Amino acid sequence: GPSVFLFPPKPKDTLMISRTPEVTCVVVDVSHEDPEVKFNWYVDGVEVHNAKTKPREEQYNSTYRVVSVLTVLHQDWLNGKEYKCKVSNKALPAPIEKTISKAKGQPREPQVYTLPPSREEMTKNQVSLTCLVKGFYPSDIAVEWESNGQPENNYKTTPPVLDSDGSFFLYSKLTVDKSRWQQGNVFSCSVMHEALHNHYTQKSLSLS
Amino acid sequence: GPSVFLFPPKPKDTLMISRTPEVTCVVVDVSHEDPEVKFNWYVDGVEVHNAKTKPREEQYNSTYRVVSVLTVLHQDWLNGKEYKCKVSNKALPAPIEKTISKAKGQPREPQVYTLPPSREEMTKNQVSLTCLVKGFYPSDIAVEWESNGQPENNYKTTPPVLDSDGSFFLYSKLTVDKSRWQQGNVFSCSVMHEALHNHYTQKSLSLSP
Ligand SMILES: *[C@@H]1O[C@H](CO[C@@H]2O[C@@H](C)[C@@H](O)[C@@H](O)[C@@H]2O)[C@@H](O[C@@H]2O[C@H](CO)[C@@H](O[C@@H]3O[C@H](CO[C@H]4O[C@H](CO)[C@@H](O)[C@H](O)[C@@H]4O[C@@H]4O[C@H](CO)[C@@H](O)[C@H](O)[C@H]4NC(C)=O)[C@@H](O)[C@H](O[C@H]4O[C@H](CO)[C@@H](O)[C@H](O)[C@@H]4O[C@@H]4O[C@H](CO)[C@@H](O)[C@H](O)[C@H]4NC(C)=O)[C@@H]3O)[C@H](O)[C@H]2NC(C)=O)[C@H](O)[C@H]1NC(C)=O
Ligand SMILES: *[C@@H]1O[C@H](CO[C@@H]2O[C@@H](C)[C@@H](O)[C@@H](O)[C@@H]2O)[C@@H](O[C@@H]2O[C@H](CO)[C@@H](O[C@@H]3O[C@H](CO[C@H]4O[C@H](CO)[C@@H](O)[C@H](O)[C@@H]4O[C@@H]4O[C@H](CO)[C@@H](O)[C@H](O)[C@H]4NC(C)=O)[C@@H](O)[C@H](O[C@H]4O[C@H](CO)[C@@H](O)[C@H](O)[C@@H]4O[C@@H]4O[C@H](CO)[C@@H](O)[C@H](O)[C@H]4NC(C)=O)[C@@H]3O)[C@H](O)[C@H]2NC(C)=O)[C@H](O)[C@H]1NC(C)=O
Repeated sequence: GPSVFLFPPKPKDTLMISRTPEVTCVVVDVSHEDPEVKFNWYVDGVEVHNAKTKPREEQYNSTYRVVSVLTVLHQDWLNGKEYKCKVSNKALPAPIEKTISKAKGQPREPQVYTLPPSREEMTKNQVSLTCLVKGFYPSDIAVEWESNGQPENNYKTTPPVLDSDGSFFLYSKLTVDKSRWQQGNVFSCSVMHEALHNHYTQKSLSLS
Repeated sequence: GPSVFLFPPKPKDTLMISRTPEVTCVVVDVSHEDPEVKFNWYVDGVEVHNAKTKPREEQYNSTYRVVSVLTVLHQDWLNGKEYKCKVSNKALPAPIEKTISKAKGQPREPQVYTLPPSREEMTKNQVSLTCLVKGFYPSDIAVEWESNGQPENNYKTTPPVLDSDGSFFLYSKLTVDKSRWQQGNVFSCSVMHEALHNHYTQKSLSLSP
């Protein structure tokens, strides 16, 4: 029989009013003989009807892939509402259901410190700009880097890591060439989390 | 039938001459019909005989679970020598064999920087010391913090995360009382990795005015 997976919205989507968060429901390993699937979508247990269903698309292993997309309201997602995808296929007796929701737990505000490169690193032609984000709950978060209004490029972020006090931290690392840093250019770490004011904060860092 | 699980040594003990790395081979799901099982260790395809096998200890489901440990040579594990465990029970036609080895790939030596806590943070009870370890391959590594000889309690470490050049990096965060930091206590981040000189390096951090 098939398998079904249910993806949450992109954190930034739910956290920013201008964007548009969606819950996604994809079923894989569907037949060729009876390959027609029926979605049923439920919010806090009451069925809903605005879901957009894509028509099935075959993959290389010749199994189809069918996804349904549900727009959610920001406040509903952040207020804990359960979304439940219920998928029916006639190569299944009992239809299978999955439910997702926002990470449960009491929200805690992240502290955001920017840390300049180690003096020892100034021997290389790349330096590391560090953004420490700690003390946040739940784990759903978004961290970006930018400079003079524009998305900075060479960066990479660690997964959230459970801290000793039950909360979460992460580090994000931006690699820039030494010259830019030494010039005096200003870089900024932008964080997006439900426990921040406006769901958004920014901390800047430049050579002094 | 029965089952077999093969545990690598733990990085730090392959990496320290003075410590003792061991490959362990545990068999579970014994039969009570035939509870006798015998090992044969092959280092890179050659039978080995300095293996130790602790006796047969029965667990609550009524199965037995027995394990052989094999002390390995550091240089052998680190030189990519295959380690094969061949376990036989008359509750299974063909005997069962499993093999593991350290992860393959060109080693790359990490760089180790220590980052003092933000000034923004100095308005707190606890501050954060940061250890950046980047450029290392493969990912098997150990990071530890210490102060005046003894280890440190309050620290966590990120999983290695793949960087854009194919190497790995991570961060270790140590949280200490602002008061200890401000007295001028010195804190060390020590790293163990096979591409380091002597498998070990250390960077220290302490207050600067
Ligand atoms: C035929 O091929 C198709 C097509 O797949 C494609 O083709 C093949 C040949 C290869 O090239 C594939 O690499 C390629 O994807 C096969 O379809 C695939 O089937 C497998 C397994 O059936 C699925 O694996 C699952 O992957 C997802 C995570 O995948 C996301 O991220 C991937 C990044 O690598 C990306 O490739 C995926 O598309 C998907 O991306 C998301 O996309 C959505 C919508 O497009 C988007 O909103 C998001 O932005 C994006 N998200 C991310 C993060 O990128 C995941 O669902 C699965 O993980 C579960 O299962 C694992 C088994 O335990 C486990 O590791 C996980 O923890 C998790 O386990 C479950 O977790 C929770 C609790 O934590 C719980 O609900 C469950 O109980 C628990 N356990 C189980 C058993 O479920 C899994 O890793 C592929 O995603 C899928 N392909 C696509 C495109 O989705 C098909 O299988 C082949 N047919 C056969 C074999 O017959
Ligand atoms: C009856 O009971 C006994 C035990 O008795 C007790 O009584 C009953 C009532 C219950 O309460 C029991 O829970 C209880 O323990 C059962 O014995 C158990 O059997 C199961 C399955 O047969 C084993 O599960 C496997 O676990 C290991 C990983 O285990 C390590 O980590 C655990 C941490 O939670 C820990 O419990 C283990 O002891 C072990 O710890 C290691 O210890 C060594 C030496 O002591 C030490 O060096 C290490 O430091 C330490 N390591 C760690 C990490 O802590 C693992 O082998 C299995 O995972 C495989 O399978 C999963 C499914 O895919 C997958 O998630 C994994 O990735 C992995 O998958 C395999 O991986 C590779 C490829 O990546 C490859 O080899 C395989 O192809 C691949 N796939 C498969 C399918 O294997 C699995 O999770 C228990 O370990 C074992 N108990 C003990 C104590 O070992 C017995 O099963 C019961 N009988 C029944 C149910 O009939």
